[PDB]
Amino acid sequence: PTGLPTARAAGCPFDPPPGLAALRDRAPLTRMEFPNGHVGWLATGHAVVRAVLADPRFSHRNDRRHWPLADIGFPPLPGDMLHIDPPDHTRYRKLLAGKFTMRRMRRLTGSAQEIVAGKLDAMERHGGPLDLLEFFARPVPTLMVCALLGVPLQDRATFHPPVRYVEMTYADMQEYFRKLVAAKRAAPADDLLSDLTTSDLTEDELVGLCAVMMHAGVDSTSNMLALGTWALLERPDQLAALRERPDLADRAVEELMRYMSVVHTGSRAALEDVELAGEVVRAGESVAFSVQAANRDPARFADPDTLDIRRGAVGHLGFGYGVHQCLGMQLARVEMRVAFPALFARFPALRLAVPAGDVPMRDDLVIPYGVHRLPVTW
Ligand SMILES: COC(=O)[C@@H]1[C@H](O)[C@H](C)[C@H](O)[C@H](C)/C=C\C=C(/C)C(=O)Nc2c(C)c(OC(C)=O)c3c(c(OC)c(C)c(O)c3c2O)C(=O)/C(C)=C/[C@@](C)(O)[C@H](O)[C@@H](C)[C@H]1O
Ligand code: HEM
Repeated sequence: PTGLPTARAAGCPFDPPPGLAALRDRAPLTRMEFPNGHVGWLATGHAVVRAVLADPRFSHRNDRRHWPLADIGFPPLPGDMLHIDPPDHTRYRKLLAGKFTMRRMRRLTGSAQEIVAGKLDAMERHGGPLDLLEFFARPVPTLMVCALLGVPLQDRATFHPPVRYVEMTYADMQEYFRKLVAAKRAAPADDLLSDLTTSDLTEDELVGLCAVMMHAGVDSTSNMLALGTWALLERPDQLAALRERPDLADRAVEELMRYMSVVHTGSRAALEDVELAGEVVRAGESVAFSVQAANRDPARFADPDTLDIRRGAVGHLGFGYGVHQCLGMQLARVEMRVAFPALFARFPALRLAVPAGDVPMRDDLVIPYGVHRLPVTW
């Protein structure tokens, strides 16, 4: 009977739309009308959302679900494993999961802390004020995906706007990665893309997969680095605790993932009738889910609307859940674990260069949430 609330509070940009807590505490699963007229369901409770994401009877195909954020299509792009179901998804997942484990991703930790070091150096020499996104938040995960895939160092400039060129199309990236894949076959190296030439993926799938990680691996990470930096500098008591015991960095990253929930909303479709939250999801119904409302669910988190890096543990749904749970989540953890304490160790008095109310937020219906830039100075 109700639509999806998407409007934030004007001076509370880190927090979910207020209308979600009213629908959730009324009912963690409720009826929802989608932008195209589909009468479906909205899941806001943490337990209900988690059951939605883990059940094998739910589909993420774009020809099965309805998009809850706006009215709209597309073809399942080559290398898009997120909007396909098992066993098609499973083939990607087994091929890739053992390559993204936390063991193999810590083994890029030094590369991460040198990428961060290089950009922290460029920030200082340029001087403040500057845009953190252009200078740090976007470069750092861009070069991490490059270092993960074995992009040649002389080639990385083409992939992000000059720290101070026209943004490559999704077709440009493919034509480049075709060229790069062919070079990896004749000369493999110690990187993910070299290993994957000997796999079952066609040229189309693997090339498409590379172009997806260049966007999927950057956008949400960059906005986490931006929003989390913005949140940490407002809370110098949090910074002092991270400064004192720096091993709180791991807890601090998780709590920021839970607080921000940049991938704020999604939906799945019922492949079959599924009983969920005491009530039956008809087959063919879409169940939209709010990650951000589930990460502020007081059923799961005490004082959930409070940012506190001391408690930050796992259980949040910021990386998703189930079979589609973020493949790059251990890589992203290594980046933020290195980047957040490194920023403030180098710039302890880092702070916004404009009033917080002047920070340009991304549109309510965009995925992921975040900022278009973040002027900072020190
Ligand atoms: C072109 O879409 C956009 O411009 C997005 C934007 O929100 C606009 C305003 C709008 O919503 C969109 C047009 C409308 C309907 C979208 C529908 C039905 C859909 O299927 N959604 C998507 C699509 C198409 C995705 O992309 C792939 C290839 O699967 C991804 C995705 C993710 O990373 C693993 C997600 C965590 C994720 O959740 C989604 C997602 O939900 C990616 O792999 C990449 C590469 C994502 C991205 C960096 O490119 C941006 O996040 C990107 C998705 C967004 O900027
Ligand atoms: C803070 C950083 C990140 C966040 C918040 C994030 C968020 C997410 C979320 C929520 C999903 C699941 C969406 C759903 O279930 O509908 C997802 C899936 C995915 N992410 Fe990310 N992500 C991050 C970093 C990365 C990185 C760095 C990479 C690449 C190296 C990556 C690649 C992927 C892939 C491939 C999937 C699909 C996995 C599958 O379908 O099995 N992500 N991400």
